[PDB]
Amino acid sequence: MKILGISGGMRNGSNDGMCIEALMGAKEMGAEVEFIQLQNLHIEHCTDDFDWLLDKMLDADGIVFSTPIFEKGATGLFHTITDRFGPRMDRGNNIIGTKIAEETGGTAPDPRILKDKVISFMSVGGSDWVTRTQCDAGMLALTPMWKVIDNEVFPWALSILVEDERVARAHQIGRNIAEAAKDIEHAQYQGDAGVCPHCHSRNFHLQDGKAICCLCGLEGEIHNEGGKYSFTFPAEQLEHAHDTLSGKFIHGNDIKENTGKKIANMQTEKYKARQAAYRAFITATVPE
Ligand SMILES: Cc1cc2nc3c(=O)[nH]c(=O)nc-3n(C[C@H](O)[C@H](O)[C@H](O)COP(=O)(O)O)c2cc1C
Ligand SMILES: O=c1cc(-c2ccccc2)oc2cc(O)cc(O)c12
Repeated sequence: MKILGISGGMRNGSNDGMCIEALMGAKEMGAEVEFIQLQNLHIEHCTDDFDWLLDKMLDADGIVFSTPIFEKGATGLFHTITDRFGPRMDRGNNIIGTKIAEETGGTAPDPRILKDKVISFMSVGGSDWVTRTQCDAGMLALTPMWKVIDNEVFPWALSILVEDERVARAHQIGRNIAEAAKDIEHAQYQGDAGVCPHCHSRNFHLQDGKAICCLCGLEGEIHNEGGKYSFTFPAEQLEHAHDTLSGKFIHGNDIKENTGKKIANMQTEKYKARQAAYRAFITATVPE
């Protein structure tokens, strides 16, 4: 089993160390290990080394991703890798495209793209402003529905590489990812139960009569039993969650529908006159 470790920190920083630590836990379990340090990569924003990177990820059996915490979440670069995962890694779309190619004499997309895969995350911060990073990390897995084994947060971690019990946890995380990689079918989540009984998220967006899991999308209700919170939802919802084939198919179906309505609207005069007025009213300023 090949475990790929990826770090988004400074070269030779803590995130590198925690990720190599995990890689060592994986080798202890017999895995072959590799390491990518994202500062060596050129990756543009979602409007160039990205493909190479995705290639490396597709060939791994499990991945361990260690990211710094910036403004409570992952770095902008992690969000950019999440952005660029859409067009390439959505499991619903790649299932559709493989079916359609097979049945229309088209060429078979990358088999690899549809292989099951396990992934674990570590978020390393310098304080306790860390309340959005785990959800950030979950999003990356959600597009391709990789199985999250561990999704750990490390606050007050500027000097983490001399905190032995925490470097130990990182080692344990690499043990787990390698073990999960040995049997991806029967591998099971090893992290914190959280509140969402499905996502395991603790991030909810709250409006009157509707609490929504910020990760899996389930709409239900949050309950406070003497300061302990908990999340219920109608079973029917499970059809719609964003990390299920059912939920993705619907989601895409809605995209194709609304993208049709748009293309048509773009030919109306309402659309064309309004756009023409915008072009006339102002011009975008740019640097010299
Ligand atoms: C621009 C910026 C924003 C940051 N925001 C947070 C934050 O919101 N919460 C937190 O714990 N740490 C934050 N940090 C601290 C970084 O996570 C820390 O420098 C990083 O984990 C170091 O890892 P490395 O050694 O691999 O670079 C921030 C750091 C920078 C540079
Ligand atoms: O080492 C840090 C530097 C900065 C930081 C970022 C931009 C400008 C000046 C300092 O912010 C932090 C925020 C945190 O919650 C935890 C940290 O360890 C840091």
